[PDB]
Amino acid sequence: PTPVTSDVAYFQTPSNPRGRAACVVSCDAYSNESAERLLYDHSIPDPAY
Amino acid sequence: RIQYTYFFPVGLHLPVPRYSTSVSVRGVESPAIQSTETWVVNKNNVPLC
Amino acid sequence: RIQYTYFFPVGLHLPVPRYSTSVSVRGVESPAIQSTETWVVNKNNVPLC
Amino acid sequence: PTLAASHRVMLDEYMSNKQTHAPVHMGQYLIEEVAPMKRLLKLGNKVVY
Repeated sequence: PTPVTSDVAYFQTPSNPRGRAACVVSCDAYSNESAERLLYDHSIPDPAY
Repeated sequence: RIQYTYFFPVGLHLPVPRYSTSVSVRGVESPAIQSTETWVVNKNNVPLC
Repeated sequence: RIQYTYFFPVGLHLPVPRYSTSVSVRGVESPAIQSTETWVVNKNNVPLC
Repeated sequence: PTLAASHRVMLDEYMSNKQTHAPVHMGQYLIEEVAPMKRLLKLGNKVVY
């Protein structure tokens, strides 16, 4: 389930099915807490958008 | 063998300033309509709903 | 590392004798709506707002 | 200057036909880029140099 007003411009480009990009390779190595901040925080707008 | 994952939407809305770019499409353009399905193309090129 | 600057405006308003050039776009031809955003293509070809 | 279409249609018309895109429509406008490097623009499978 996904809202009625999610934007279609997300859908022509390859991405993740969740609303946030989950690429962790860019994050710092051997840092678990800094890697969680990509996935779940919302003070940090998307690594894609 | 190589596995892929295929992201795919169905059943959205579009915002209020509705637009078009198509030259040749006649009937569909009513604002009261609402789409409840999406069509896919199979391996053997048969469309399913 | 050659470094180029760029620019683009946002939020303008065309003068009074408004004109047309294209043959495709339909739904935005009203003289009441005004753009409050522009769309700039990202490096990875993803149109941001 | 870069690509800056003041509505979603104008950027989707400059992609669909490079020649006959409107530089300025009735309400919105577009800036076709004049840049020292010139890229490919893949939005789906339509490509504009």
